[PDB]
Amino acid sequence: LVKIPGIIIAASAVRAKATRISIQCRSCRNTLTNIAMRPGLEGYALPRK
Amino acid sequence: HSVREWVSMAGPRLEIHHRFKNFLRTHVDSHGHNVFKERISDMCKENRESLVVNYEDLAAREHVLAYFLPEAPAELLQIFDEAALEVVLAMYPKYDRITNHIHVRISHLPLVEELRSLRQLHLNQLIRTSGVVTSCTGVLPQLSMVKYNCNKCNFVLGPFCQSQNQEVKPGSCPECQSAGPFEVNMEETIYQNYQRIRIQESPGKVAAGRLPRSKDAILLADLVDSCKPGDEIELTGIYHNNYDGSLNTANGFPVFATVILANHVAKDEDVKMITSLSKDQQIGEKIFASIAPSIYGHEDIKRGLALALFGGEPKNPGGKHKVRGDINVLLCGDPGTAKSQFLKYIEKVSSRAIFTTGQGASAVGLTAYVQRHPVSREWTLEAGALVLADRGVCLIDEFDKMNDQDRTSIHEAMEQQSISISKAGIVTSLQARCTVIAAANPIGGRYDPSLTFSENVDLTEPIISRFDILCVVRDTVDPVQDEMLARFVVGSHVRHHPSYGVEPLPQEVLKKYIIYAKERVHPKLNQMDQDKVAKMYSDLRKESMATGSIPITVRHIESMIRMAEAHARIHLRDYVIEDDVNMAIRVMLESFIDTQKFSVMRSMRKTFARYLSFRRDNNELLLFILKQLVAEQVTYQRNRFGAQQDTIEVPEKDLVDKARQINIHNLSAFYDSELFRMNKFSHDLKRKMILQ
DNA sequence: GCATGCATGCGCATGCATGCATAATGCATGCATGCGCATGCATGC
Ligand SMILES: Nc1ncnc2c1ncn2[C@@H]1O[C@H](COP(=O)(O)OP(=O)(O)OP(=O)(O)O)[C@@H](O)[C@H]1O
Ligand SMILES: [Mg+2]
Ligand SMILES: [Zn+2]
Ligand SMILES: [Zn+2]
Repeated sequence: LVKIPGIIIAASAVRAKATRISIQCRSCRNTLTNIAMRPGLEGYALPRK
Repeated sequence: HSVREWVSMAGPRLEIHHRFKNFLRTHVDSHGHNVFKERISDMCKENRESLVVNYEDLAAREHVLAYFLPEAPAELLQIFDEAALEVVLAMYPKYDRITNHIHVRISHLPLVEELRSLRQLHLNQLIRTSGVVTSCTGVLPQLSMVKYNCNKCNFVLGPFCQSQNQEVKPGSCPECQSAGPFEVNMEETIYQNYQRIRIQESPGKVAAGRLPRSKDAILLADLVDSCKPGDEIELTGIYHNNYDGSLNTANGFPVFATVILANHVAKDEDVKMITSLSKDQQIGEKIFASIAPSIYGHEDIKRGLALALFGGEPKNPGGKHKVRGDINVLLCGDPGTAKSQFLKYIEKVSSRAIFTTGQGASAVGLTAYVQRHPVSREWTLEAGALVLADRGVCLIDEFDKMNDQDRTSIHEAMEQQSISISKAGIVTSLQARCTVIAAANPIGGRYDPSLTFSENVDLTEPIISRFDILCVVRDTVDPVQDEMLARFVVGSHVRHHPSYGVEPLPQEVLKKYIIYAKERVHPKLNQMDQDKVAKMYSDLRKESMATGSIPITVRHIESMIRMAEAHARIHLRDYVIEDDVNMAIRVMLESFIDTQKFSVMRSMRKTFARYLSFRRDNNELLLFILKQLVAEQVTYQRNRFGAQQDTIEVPEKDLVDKARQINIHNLSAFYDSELFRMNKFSHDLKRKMILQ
């Protein structure tokens, strides 16, 4: 944890980021629900089976 | 076999490790002291991580390691690091808690060729180069001892050492046997300092007809931020190819790109001395004569620049009435008077000074703007030279050539002492507490004594009103002064081929005195004399109105006070006395009178001779009278005869009469003065005459 | 009626056709923007 002063020169637009996702299967239409995403700039890899 | 092949095997590795440990333990200086003892002790006193080794001593003690060093740098450096770590941990046991590794760096070497000669023969070798830094990437966290999290289970894979050549790709998760994917455990990973530098040949060493060439280098761990862009450095490094992506494959010939990996870079009593110098009664004249050693004459300009450098003290009762303490300086001169040399000297001396020119293509602009930097390719807010010089000096050359935007920004920064920006969605106000020194030329190319200062200069009255001190440098043909100036110029040219003040202070001593006076001297006005100031102000305004042009105003008095403070800062006085007030009065009166035209200037100079004669020299005034008479006689001779005569003579009676008019009755000391001999004057009693 | 023959019957091994289980990485494309150039419009004097 750090504390730092500065001056702001650029600010991007407000966008949307997901924290809980749900995915569906092609054939049997089963679902995996309430998968928790990680905070910050981190992605997620879908399962294959 | 190759050197690195023999290095790789374990036997000679352990033998060399033992040899290096013994070299570390047993190495002593020429005087018998243990060098590594004191070195590691002073390293321990500051918890450092790096150790420096000389190639000369290494070759003297153990020759085989020195011989193998150039052609196998990485493994040998690793072995030496292990040996040094073992020895240090033997000396002290706490570093296992503080630092788990210690780097070894080579300091001296037989100098290696420049950037031009590096070719295929130098690959994977140890080299030493010299160059000029042009850019830096900053500080970056590189990986080391990486821990990975499996994405099917949540197992944490063990630490993996990150080599500089290839990325680390874990094979499979030891528990669930999955082939991937994996991500980096941010919390348990260890990180290292990384920086990248571009180096260009020094422009002075490049032969005519070819261009300088550049190369890239990488600094790690303690080497980061050890160089500033624009500096000249020397590196010891490894000329490398074996990094992924060096081979050109997509199109074109099979060309490799080379990179250098560096491991070394080669570029109390003073307070008592300051107090002792302050104890000297003539420190002020020493400081005045200490400015601009290389410029002849213009003593008044140097005296003014002294106050400008030392400065004053801002005052703001509450948050209502702000009064600055920065003394601005303006110079107006005919060509060839060396106005720019003063600015160059001031930039050299000043701790924080910015230089810019109004003609165009300046290295530093005079207006703030937001832009993508051409080099770093980043979106930056570049403020003008005025903002960058906080509590510093800003120098502007070619003051008249400035366009509209520069004039507007300068006016705003001088009158409000802040710069406002509204650009690209950014609205800011920035502080511009800086002292402004400027130089300029007259409108017609030559100063006209029959016109006021404002009529002679392209600038406007509001801009001129801001400056506390105005100096006018007019070129006039004086044979003795021209002879002396030519002598100095020719002497400077001859010296630099490749094959009143008792003593000026040293430049470093002057810098230290300036810093100490600015930090710890705050003169107080608790002993001012308001009666004399009020009477003099009233009389000045009265006679200004009597002449009928350019009346004085209250602002000048403020400048005087500031100058007084500056003088009190010179002697380290904590209180203001009458001497500083009188000197500031003289300076302000000279500046005010010099801006008037001929008749008004003459009348004011004659009437105010009382105040302007404070701490003056009578001999200088007599020399001025003699010069005026000589000039009159020479002008008459040239106009009537059409040519000059071989000798110049003047009766003593006229000089005596004029001295009596200035209330001076004795001139023998003037005859015996050094000023009389310096101008090659002689006095003959056989004819009561003065000859030149 | 007692001695003998024997067609029926049951449980565990191997052989062979079908059937079942597994399972991330590298390369390509369009959007944003710098840098050099020539035309052209508008503004002074
Ligand atoms: N008093 C002096 N002492 C030493 N050198 C001098 C002196 N007066 C003039 N010079 C020399 O005269 C030359 C004129 O160049 P310089 O840049 O100093 O001129 P400048 O006054 O700034 O002129 P400009 O008005 O054209 O900007 C310089 O090389 C400078 O060294
Ligand atoms: Mg100049
Ligand atoms: Zn399914
Ligand atoms: Zn796993």
